[PDB]
Amino acid sequence: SQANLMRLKSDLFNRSPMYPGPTKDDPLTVTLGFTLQDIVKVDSSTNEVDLVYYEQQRWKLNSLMWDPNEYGNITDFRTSAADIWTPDITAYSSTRPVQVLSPQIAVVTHDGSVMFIPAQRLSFMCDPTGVDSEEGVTCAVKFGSWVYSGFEIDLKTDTDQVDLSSYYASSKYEILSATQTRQVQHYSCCPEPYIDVNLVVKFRERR
Amino acid sequence: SQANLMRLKSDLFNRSPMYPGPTKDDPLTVTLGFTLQDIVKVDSSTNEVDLVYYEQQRWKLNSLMWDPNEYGNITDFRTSAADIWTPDITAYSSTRPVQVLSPQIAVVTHDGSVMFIPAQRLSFMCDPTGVDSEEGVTCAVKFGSWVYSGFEIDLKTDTDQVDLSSYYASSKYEILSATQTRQVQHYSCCPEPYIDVNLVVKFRERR
Amino acid sequence: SQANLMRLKSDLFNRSPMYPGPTKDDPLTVTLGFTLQDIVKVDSSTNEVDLVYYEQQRWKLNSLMWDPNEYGNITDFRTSAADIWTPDITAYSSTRPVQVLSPQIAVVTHDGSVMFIPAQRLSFMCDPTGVDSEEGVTCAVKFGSWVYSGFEIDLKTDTDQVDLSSYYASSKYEILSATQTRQVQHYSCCPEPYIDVNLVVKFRERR
Amino acid sequence: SQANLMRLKSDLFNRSPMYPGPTKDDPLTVTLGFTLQDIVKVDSSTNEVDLVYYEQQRWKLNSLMWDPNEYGNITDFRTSAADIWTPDITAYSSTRPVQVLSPQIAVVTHDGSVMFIPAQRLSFMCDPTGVDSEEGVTCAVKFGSWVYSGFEIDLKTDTDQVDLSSYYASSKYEILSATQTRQVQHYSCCPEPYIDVNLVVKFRERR
Amino acid sequence: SQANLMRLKSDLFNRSPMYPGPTKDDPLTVTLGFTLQDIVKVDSSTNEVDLVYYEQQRWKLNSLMWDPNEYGNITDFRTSAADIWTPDITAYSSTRPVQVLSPQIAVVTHDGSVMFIPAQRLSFMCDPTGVDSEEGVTCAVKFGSWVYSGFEIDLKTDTDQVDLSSYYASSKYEILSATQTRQVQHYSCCPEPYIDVNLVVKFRERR
Amino acid sequence: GCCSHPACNVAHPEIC
Amino acid sequence: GCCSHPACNVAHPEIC
Amino acid sequence: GCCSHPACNVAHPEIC
Amino acid sequence: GCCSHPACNVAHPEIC
Amino acid sequence: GCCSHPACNVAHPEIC
Repeated sequence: SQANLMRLKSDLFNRSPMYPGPTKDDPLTVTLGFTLQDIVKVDSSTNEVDLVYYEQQRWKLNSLMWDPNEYGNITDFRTSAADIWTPDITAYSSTRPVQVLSPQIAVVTHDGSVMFIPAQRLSFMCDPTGVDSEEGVTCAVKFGSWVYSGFEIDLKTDTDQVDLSSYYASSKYEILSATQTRQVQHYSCCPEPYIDVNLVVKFRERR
Repeated sequence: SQANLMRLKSDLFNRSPMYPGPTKDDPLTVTLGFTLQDIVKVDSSTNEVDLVYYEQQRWKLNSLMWDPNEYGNITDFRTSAADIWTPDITAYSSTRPVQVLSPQIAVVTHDGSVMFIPAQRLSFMCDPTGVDSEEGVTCAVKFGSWVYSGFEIDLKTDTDQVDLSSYYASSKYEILSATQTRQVQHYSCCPEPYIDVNLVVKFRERR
Repeated sequence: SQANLMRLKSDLFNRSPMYPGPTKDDPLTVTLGFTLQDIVKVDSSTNEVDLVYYEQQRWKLNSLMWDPNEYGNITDFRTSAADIWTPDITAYSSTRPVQVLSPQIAVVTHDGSVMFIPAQRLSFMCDPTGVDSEEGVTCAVKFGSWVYSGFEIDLKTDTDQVDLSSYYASSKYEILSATQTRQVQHYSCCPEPYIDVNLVVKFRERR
Repeated sequence: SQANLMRLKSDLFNRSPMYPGPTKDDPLTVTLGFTLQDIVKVDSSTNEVDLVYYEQQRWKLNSLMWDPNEYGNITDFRTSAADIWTPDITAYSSTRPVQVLSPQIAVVTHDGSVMFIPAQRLSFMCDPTGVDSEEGVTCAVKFGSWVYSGFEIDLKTDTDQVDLSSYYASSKYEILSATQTRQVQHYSCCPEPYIDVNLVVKFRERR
Repeated sequence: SQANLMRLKSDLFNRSPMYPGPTKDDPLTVTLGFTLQDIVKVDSSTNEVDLVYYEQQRWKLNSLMWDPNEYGNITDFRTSAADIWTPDITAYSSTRPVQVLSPQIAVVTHDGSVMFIPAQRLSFMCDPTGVDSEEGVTCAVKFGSWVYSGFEIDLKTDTDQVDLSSYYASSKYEILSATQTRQVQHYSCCPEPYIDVNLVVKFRERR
Repeated sequence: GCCSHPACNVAHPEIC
Repeated sequence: GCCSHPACNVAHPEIC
Repeated sequence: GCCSHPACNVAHPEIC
Repeated sequence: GCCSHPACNVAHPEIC
Repeated sequence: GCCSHPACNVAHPEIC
């Protein structure tokens, strides 16, 4: 039982060299979504704004598949995120290193998919002038891979709406919109596409 | 002697691989309980408040047990928390990563049960507006597992009154109420429950 | 001659287990002592005071013994405190994790005793109202084991008074008294004693 | 087939002892480039300015040379920058440890050249009196190697025009000029040239 | 050849364990020379001041000598300071953990010398009330080793004047005196000396 | 409304 | 009382 | 241009 | 005093 | 003016 979970965790990670990242020949799709919970700080003296959110990532590796009855009918398991490869999905316009606010544990399932939603706090670039008006401001921050083009890592959203069903009521900022938009860019030089999800939120001071 | 202790610690940890966490085949019950020492700071400008507390946590594994009459009449021992599986209980509305203020050492008693009480400082989302009076504010934090549902980790509390017998006398706030109440919950979609201990504190400046 | 030290360190730290802590049957005397250097900061608005001090600790273990003429007449050596077990004597009322300000190197002598005096900065709970007078303010911090009672760790101290011979004679405060007093308490439920060291300092601003 | 990369990777990292840096019998040209993103904070209290930027690094080692027809016709890969040697290029007037704002992942390609562009937040020394003027103010910070001279590391720019194409539109600051100037310099005593890129910024508060 | 350097490094650090540190039947002497770069900030309400500086350290070990005509006529080489033993020279009156603002790479030459210039930012204890004048203030930091009596580690200053030929032009404090004097003291109880380099800085607000 | 909660968000990719 | 003292608590599961 | 997107900069040394 | 010096302190358990 | 430079210094013990 726990026998089988232990032996399966010992049937994917030692006996297999860790995965070397996706390539143009074996690309990888990474579906990404946001779950926003507060706008903790704003700083018009420097135009940092701090968000607290959940960043949900999901991808699929064949080096992680198994046969469920060959291991006690185990459909899925939880594991520390350090045990597995994870994509380098990061914020293009941060101003401080991200702080991690939660454990970093992932679920790997018998077909071989990880899902991993850690809680973070991000300082990024935004002009807040207008927070107190009745239009608010509009900030944006882009999120993409840092070394992989659209030919190695494809980015995806399962919705354009940022899950707000858990935004802190008594926050000091009301959210008017919360968008998460896959955007494909090309460059004059290069055939391969570069992907990102633009996370733009319009928001207001509490009135 | 301490040589007996050293052998017991070796037999448990050295040739038996570590617990891979609970499955619903073999679920786990984890009891919580806070011991609040101080409300250190409110920030009326960001809507965060900082608590120093103790998180007592208990659980029980058939793998951490042994027969004392084979290890020199040893009832129990103390060990670094890094040497054992520890549950992933987490504040869902934290704002800055939690700071540990104590050693992380657990007591394993011979029936496989475990207790473990780190000291922590936590920053979470809370409106302090109205902490310039008497009736006071209340705000709350839900603690719960990050990847485990009620079919895996059954959360629980013994008492539902936060222990206040060691709160700081001269603290710049003082507490009126302080409860730790378990909450179960389901989602329209999904059969498994989702548990969380809700910690809620009514407090106000000293007079 | 110089190889004997290199061999001795290998005999005690590779070919021998690390000490597992004291038990009731084989308890351990730990000696605490303080040397205060500055009262650095005093936050009127959160009731935190910041001290910078040396913290001496000393204990003695039979597993750390050796016969000096089997090792080239060596009587003691300096090693990183990582190579050895240390006690869990911690501040019961800190508000931030302590910061280390010096190397953590210990001196082990051949009879099995260890000395260890890191430089630290503490932040703990204390109401400072009344410091701008000539009566000043107390703070107390109790230091005790986090996990062991007095039947397993006996906290003594060689002196009730904290060395001020190196306090910053030009600080924004200076000290009217500075005590480190061992205290035993019992609990109605329970036979074992619980020792802390109460560290108490009255001080006022420089007038 | 993904084992072809898993295999090639191990063939330069695990197999051979890593490269002990540029000798002067085998020197190394390192090319530097900046993508300035934002002048985030300015401090007249203390004369510290904070930049956020991308530092481009490029160099060529025979040690990482390989041919594609032994490794599945593969021509380049990404690895953790921890897995390889990296130049010690450093800001000479920094006032804080820089902070990394991105993964640190390099692309090495089969002629043995590697590219490495991590995102960074720098604090360095600058008198900003006059940023309200439209002469603005001007800061400069010089980047060079820390232990290697002109005969071991030659330092180049592909151009002396800092990339502003990703400079934050709504920044609290205008960029009037931003250049990266290769400068060489000899000394009294000594044959060696000592090279450094001078990053010079004219900026002002936004009109 | 690039490979003689590798073999030499390999034969020295996969030679045997590190130098277990200076003893008394094998003492060693250590030279320090500060080169000061910026008084960056003062704090009048805590009596802290931060300066950034280079700290120069030099010593000699027989465990590290080699014959050049055995290693491709290699006189010297650069290595990460993690690869060798370094002395525990520390400031005795620091206020916060020191930040390092450069790489930590030593140059070890064939007769065994180590030279080592890390860049550091340090906060220490200092009474600045009086820098808005023409005389300014003196502040003092004693540097010595933390566990080695002046017996086993003899300190020593090449020149008694700290280098200011790199101090910041537009710093908000100009520096007037800046000495590097070597102080020895004995104690009533005990034979051995205790050495420390006392760096004393005279400075004023710039006018 | 699950995806707002991490333990179920990872349990139910189909929904989230 | 005892349950507010960290060492006393982990030592007494039956009380705390 | 492409030399300010980080994943395009590292993939094109001939440009950036 | 000796025992306010970290290096003397560690070397003299009889005094400090 | 070589001893003012971190890399000229560490390579020239005799001057610095």
